[PDB]
Amino acid sequence: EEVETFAFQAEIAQLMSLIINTFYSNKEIFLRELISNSSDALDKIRYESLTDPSKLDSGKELHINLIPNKQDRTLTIVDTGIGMTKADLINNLGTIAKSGTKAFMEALQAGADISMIGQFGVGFYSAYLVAEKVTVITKHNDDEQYAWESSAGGSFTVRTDTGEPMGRGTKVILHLKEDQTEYLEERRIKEIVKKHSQFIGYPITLFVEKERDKIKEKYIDQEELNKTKPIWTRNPDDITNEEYGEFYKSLTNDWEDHLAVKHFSVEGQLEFRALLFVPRRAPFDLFENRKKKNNIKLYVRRVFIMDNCEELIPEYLNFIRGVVDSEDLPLNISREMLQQSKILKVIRKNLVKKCLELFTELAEDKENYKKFYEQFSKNIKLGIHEDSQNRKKLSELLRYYTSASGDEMVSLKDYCTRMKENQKHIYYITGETKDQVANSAFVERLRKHGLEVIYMIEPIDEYCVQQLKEFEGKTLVSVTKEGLELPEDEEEKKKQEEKKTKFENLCKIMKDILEKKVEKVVVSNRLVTSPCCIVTSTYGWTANMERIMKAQALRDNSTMGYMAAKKHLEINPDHSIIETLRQKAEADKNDKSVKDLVILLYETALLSSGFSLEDPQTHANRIYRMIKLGLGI
Amino acid sequence: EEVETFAFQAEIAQLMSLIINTFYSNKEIFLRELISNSSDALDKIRYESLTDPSKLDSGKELHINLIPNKQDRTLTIVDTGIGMTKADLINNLGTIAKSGTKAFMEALQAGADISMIGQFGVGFYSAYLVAEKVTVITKHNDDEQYAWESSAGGSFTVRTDTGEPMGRGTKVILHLKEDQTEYLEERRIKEIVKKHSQFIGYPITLFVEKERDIKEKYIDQEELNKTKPIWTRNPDDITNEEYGEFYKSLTNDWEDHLAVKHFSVEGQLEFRALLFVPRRAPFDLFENRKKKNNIKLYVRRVFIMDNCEELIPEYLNFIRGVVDSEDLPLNISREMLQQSKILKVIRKNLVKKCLELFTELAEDKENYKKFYEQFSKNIKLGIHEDSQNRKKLSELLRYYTSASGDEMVSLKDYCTRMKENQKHIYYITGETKDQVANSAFVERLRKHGLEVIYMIEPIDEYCVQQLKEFEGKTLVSVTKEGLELPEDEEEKKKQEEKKTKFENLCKIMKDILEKKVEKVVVSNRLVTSPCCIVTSTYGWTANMERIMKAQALRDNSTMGYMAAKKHLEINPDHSIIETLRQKAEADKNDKSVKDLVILLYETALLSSGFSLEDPQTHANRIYRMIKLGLGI
Amino acid sequence: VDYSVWDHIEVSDDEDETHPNIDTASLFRWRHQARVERMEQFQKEKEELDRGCRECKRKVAECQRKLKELEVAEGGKAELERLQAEAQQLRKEERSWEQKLEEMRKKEKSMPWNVDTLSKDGFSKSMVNTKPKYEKQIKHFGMLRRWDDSQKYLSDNVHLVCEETANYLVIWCIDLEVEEKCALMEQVAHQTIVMQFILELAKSLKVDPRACFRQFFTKIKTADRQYMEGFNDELEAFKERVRGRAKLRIEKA
Amino acid sequence: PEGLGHGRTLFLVMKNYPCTLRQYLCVNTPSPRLAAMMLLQLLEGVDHLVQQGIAHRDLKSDNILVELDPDGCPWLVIADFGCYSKADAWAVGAIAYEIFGLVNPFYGQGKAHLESRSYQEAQLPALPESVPPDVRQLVRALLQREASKRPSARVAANVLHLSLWGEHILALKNLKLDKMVGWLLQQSAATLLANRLTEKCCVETKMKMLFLANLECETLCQAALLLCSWRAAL
Ligand SMILES: Nc1ncnc2c1ncn2[C@@H]1O[C@H](COP(=O)(O)OP(=O)(O)O)[C@@H](O)[C@H]1O
Ligand SMILES: Nc1ncnc2c1ncn2[C@@H]1O[C@H](COP(=O)(O)OP(=O)(O)O)[C@@H](O)[C@H]1O
Repeated sequence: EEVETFAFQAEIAQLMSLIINTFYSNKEIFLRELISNSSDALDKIRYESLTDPSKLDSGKELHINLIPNKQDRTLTIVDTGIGMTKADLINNLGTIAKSGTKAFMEALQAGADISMIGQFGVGFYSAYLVAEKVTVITKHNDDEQYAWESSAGGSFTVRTDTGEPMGRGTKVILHLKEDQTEYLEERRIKEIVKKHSQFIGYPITLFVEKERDKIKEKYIDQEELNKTKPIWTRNPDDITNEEYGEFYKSLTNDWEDHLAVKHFSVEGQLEFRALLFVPRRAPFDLFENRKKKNNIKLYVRRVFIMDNCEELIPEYLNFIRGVVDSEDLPLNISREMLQQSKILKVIRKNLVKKCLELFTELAEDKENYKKFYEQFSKNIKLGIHEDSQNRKKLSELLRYYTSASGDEMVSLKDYCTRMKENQKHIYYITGETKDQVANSAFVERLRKHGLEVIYMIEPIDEYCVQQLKEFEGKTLVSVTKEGLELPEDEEEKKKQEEKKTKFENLCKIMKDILEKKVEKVVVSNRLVTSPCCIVTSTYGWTANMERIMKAQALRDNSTMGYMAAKKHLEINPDHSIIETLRQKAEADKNDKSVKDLVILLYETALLSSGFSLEDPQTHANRIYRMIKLGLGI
Repeated sequence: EEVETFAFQAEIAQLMSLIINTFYSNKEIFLRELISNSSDALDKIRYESLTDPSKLDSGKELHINLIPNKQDRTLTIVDTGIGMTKADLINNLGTIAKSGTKAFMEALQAGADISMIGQFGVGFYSAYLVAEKVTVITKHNDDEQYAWESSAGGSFTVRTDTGEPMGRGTKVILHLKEDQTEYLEERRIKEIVKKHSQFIGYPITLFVEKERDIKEKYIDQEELNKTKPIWTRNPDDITNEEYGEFYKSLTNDWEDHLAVKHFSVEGQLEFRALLFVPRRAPFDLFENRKKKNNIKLYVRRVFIMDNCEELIPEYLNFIRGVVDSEDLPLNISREMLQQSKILKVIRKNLVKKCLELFTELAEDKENYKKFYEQFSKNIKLGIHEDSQNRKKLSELLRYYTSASGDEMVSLKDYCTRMKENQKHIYYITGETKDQVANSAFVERLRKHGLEVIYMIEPIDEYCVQQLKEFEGKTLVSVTKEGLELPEDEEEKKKQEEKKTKFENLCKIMKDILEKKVEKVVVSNRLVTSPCCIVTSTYGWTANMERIMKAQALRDNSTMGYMAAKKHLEINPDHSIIETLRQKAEADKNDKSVKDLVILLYETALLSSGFSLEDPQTHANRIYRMIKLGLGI
Repeated sequence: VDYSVWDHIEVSDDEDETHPNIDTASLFRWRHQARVERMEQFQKEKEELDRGCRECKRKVAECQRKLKELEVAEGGKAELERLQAEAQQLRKEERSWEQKLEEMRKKEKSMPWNVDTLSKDGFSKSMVNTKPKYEKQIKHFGMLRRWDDSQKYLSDNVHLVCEETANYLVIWCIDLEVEEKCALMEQVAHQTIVMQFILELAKSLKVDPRACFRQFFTKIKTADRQYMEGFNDELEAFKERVRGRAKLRIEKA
Repeated sequence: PEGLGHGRTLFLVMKNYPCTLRQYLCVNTPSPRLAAMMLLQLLEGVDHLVQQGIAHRDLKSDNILVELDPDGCPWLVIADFGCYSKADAWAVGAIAYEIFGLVNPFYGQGKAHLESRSYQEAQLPALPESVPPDVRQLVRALLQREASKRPSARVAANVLHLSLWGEHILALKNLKLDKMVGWLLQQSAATLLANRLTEKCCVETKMKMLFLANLECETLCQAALLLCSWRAAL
């Protein structure tokens, strides 16, 4: 039959109400849009000047000035960009969804240097967020001063103005609602410009009026807010360290410069440059669940888009403070979030790769690396705990005390070099403090035999080592476990067998008396000067590990209660004590003394091994029994 | 002079693109909009049915169906709501930003019951996110079956359809862009309708085609929206039976809720709410950084936004509920509130009402026991964080005490049993009940008959350090310097006499055992053990310091620096220290005494909840004495 | 405005995909492996086809060339018929290569952007730093006496960190105390003895006081009730020394 | 002198990964119920892999890491630390013979590099009687030759969900349980039973929470009819 075609049309009145109310979450952005638009105008006139300096004859400088006026509740932004012709004023400002900027760019010859901000053609109307009656006075070359005025109604009026000639440029005069008068004070303004639009190419000069009239001071005072040029746009090999430093201090108010600086760029569908700084000292509130998670701030064409999105960089790399800037990204209409988030994921991958490189590069300056590591070591171990891929490349950045190295940490590789041709493993002991593990019972055999060991003395460690299973094909073994097989001679082996033959009974009856605590007891192999020690079962939790967990505040209480750790007690066969003990035992069984002695030394060994006794009172009372005897009470 | 007035006009082409591309963040929402619009249509004709039965004569079903046809890549949503006449088709669907729904609502009398989902007017165009061509075939009473059809270009075509009459109603057919065929499968769909719009009033009946060729499920109806919104119903008309069903439906759970709050506010902010407390704590609570709240915000029965931190302070994760309002300043995408301070007012009202559910639950001793032993950590955490509700939070606490065995009691039961002179509450922090129970410090008190409190949880210190007062009676830990308990003057002069006798002993012990302790002094809280160590009043306590050092991510400097200053006390009537003063005043600088002091100091440091820096020296001393006694 | 290109991007390391039973790490290294395999597989398919089509159009050519050779020859166009049939179905098989060559393009269309395809590194450069006074606004922060005002007021500048500002507070407290108004001298000396308080307390942190400025001033939201604790007494106690210094100073004008 | 330090840092959970199943199996043997539970864990993991499309052709007891909960039940994790579809199913069938202490047949019997590689018929060693009959039927049906009769992962996991967590009643048997979405809440009620029936291992609750959710009636009903048909001995 008949198909009738009609074109889409719009209800302007409701449409504008929509734009004003529903688009922009925060109300303060309006300052960003006017600024951005004014910057676009400046770029247009500057480009035009290059081909024809005739255009810039009207006015030389290109600045953006904000002139708050408290008395009449009018905040005026004045720019000296290309202005709008009468036709332009009606067409550009007048029609929703039309952007002159887009047109200028398309008309321009391809490959032109200028990159202008806005393209959507709807941002300007946001000024009505805080104003009822907007008045734009523009004067452009080849046309007279004209003055568009609108009150957010369906109508806008264009009248030739006869006021003071403003020269080339646009003056936009706002009239603030009774509410939102907050914007008038210079504090809020200065803050906002610092937040968004700090790095636009041109000098923003505020004009606040302060009256002293007492030597009168600050009648009007230009506080050029946008001060620091964007560095990352400049090319490297032109930026000395000092310059980079100034940016750091500005980016994050700090009294002292950065520690290291990465700077790079990627070209492609995703085009983005970046700056990355590592601070000299850690911040006080890192890992304090503070609202700020990442410090890097995303930028597009130089306007602050969004920050503190977790996806940008993983948590372990939270310290890195940086600025990411791209030239084109799928942007939400409000210009406050990316449309799709997977772009952020590609960004994250590229970032962490580059950052990890910055680090392994820093490994050269032994001094600087010492500073950086003793500062942010926790983060690296945390990454080891979390980042699955970079785990390997993360490992090398570690540094530890070891038996051999004295008062000087070393990497894991230096230990791999000093292996004794038979080590087949790396020996590490987890504890609380260096000296304590240093004099521990377990290590004595090794230090005698010369095998090297590693002192992991940090609570965070266990979280790392439990996943750091291997390294360079040489595995890790903790000394406090059931087996501990170190390279030996066969004669030593048969001798140990002989020890077992001699002491097999003693272990038996000790198991009998000291029941319900230890699974079993066996002649040791890692002891040389202490009678006995306790190692945990191979699969079960190590003592230290348990201690850490029972302490964590938000632990699941029920699980901790259910938890028990198997204990195995080893005895050092050549010790005089256990020797006399086997004597007294084989002499007579079930003697009172051997019972009490056994409990006593088991308790003291449980104490020395790091495990904590369930009730110290019994042990203390046993000690008191003994003291009293010596004192001959 | 002359002022030329023009009127705003719009580049329809660019505007259309802006709407489809930039406005909506998640592609899957399109299913929400089409459904919502159809619900509105349904509400209109229901309303119209009220006045006149004739209107509903065409059909009475009022249902929504979604027939995905993979064969032809067309997902079609069919409804039975009042359709659109031609004029309406051109005006409503055609013109951007025109909301027929808004017009209908305005036209209705002020007291009209109907509440209709949308007013913005840009929603239908969202379908284009997943569809090259949207064909709408609608028939409404008073007009013939028409067929709108557009391809998101600058034009649309309207034509009388001569196909199967669909009675009254509307049927919107989509043609999916190849790259988005994922929406066609039953799985993604079912998932979507549940997440967004599972509480719309009318029945949503999916029509998936299956061949069991035996043959069956050729076209099976799976009514997705099943659970009815409860909170809209009147409170007090709902028994505790259905409350449970809704809960299990809301949160997949095999058992029912534990307690349920249900209330509504009608002020500038009109919102109702449901709040449930689960019987058993989620196994992952406090372990997942991503999920912070479990309450889901709703507006006019559609899911707006969840898991926003602002809704409830974080120590309320266990609370599971639903908030629904009738009007909120909403972002155009309908996925976040425009003003966020509204969420703040919501938060205040919430926490107030919840803390009520809890202090109300305090009555059922049994139920309170269950709930508390389950979620106690959260309450202490709140004490640590919430500044205002701190006071009202306190009463919800329950503790073991010296006088109560295997039966936690509130702080109040202890305030009642306070002997006349208490002036404080006595509490001891430790690691396990029995251990603190037999501790050295408490012995004096238990002799004097006072009651003490066993705080045996790591989380405690975080709480007690801020829980300074309670009901005007303060708290004091027994392991501090100046434990001053009510006494008689004769006891005081006797203690003074003790000090006169032992003043020198403390001196020379301080000398030999130098730089490990800051001061040694005759005790007052010991009656059966020779000596014990209390920390300085301002410094850290023993286990507090322990817990802090044991924390996974802690600033090393600060942890070491803010530390306990140790003070050793000695029990003057003990036989040991008595003979010790004898041996001392007899001869100074004897080898035996020197070692004795350091041995008993070590053992006391061990029994004080502190951990010696190196156990090896102590163990070696023990071995020495063992060899001596065994004559080796 | 169009965002269609950014619609399909695929990343191996995604948090969402993890399942409690599957180990994250091996899952990621499996996904990455599958992506690498698939992309190289499609590329190998593309290159193998790129050969096949080329050598089949080459066959089209050779058939043409040798048929033209026989076209010139006498009486041999029966061979023309037979090989023209071979060549016609060869041409259709070549158009089949074309058909899947266009499918290759469709696969490229569907080829989800991954970290490598999306972006190619351009440049990179790393550097390692190897490196080893406004008195009237001191008077202003001083006049305030609410160390929030003075806190952010001196956080206006990096110079506050420098020993010189602290040294100047000494100067200004000294000479103010003999400006014939004792009140303002301690209304700033609260800042001075707070300077020394946080000096030795950040030394109880052994951190430069400069750091601990914001750490101390807004330590907790209550901030010790604007730090009501111990500020007056200690300041009139330091005002003792400030008075001595001031009085000797006024003797020297 | 009275400075503050009561911040609350992030909480990190620690997981011991001490051994690979082959090991944990030689050192300890599990009760039948817990064995069925871990078999369920494996089925769920394998399914999930099938969904992402990455298929590890080779699954061996050495691959599967065991996370020993502290003094707690083992939690199984699949991994590839040791270097089509339904192959994984056949593999997991063989892992099972082991969990119950019967050493793997095909690791020595033959035809393990491909499940399509035909093992000798019925030489499968009969399972001990300690296993419930339905699980036994399941592993036999799973290790069957053809992938056609071989039930997919999800089917098997649903079978286990029914038997173990769900009720064990006659309605449950003989296909009296008419599939229903409402029956999904009936399945929860069926799962209400067994919550505390054998609470000696905490994992029961955990799995109940993490898997009971995504339960789909169609696969459930297929599993139900298969579960009946065996028990039915029809
Ligand atoms: N200060 C100004 N000077 C010159 N032209 C301007 C100015 N502000 C806006 N315009 C013009 O008016 C148009 C309105 O666009 P707008 O709504 O701001 O969206 P966009 O942010 O994409 O420019 C702009 O494209 C620009 O061409
Ligand atoms: N399925 C439908 N049946 C009847 N009328 C409809 C249907 N869908 C949309 N409409 C009408 O077309 C108009 C298009 O509105 P829409 O773009 O959905 O915005 P809103 O979500 O505010 O209604 C609606 O106001 C409604 O009156």
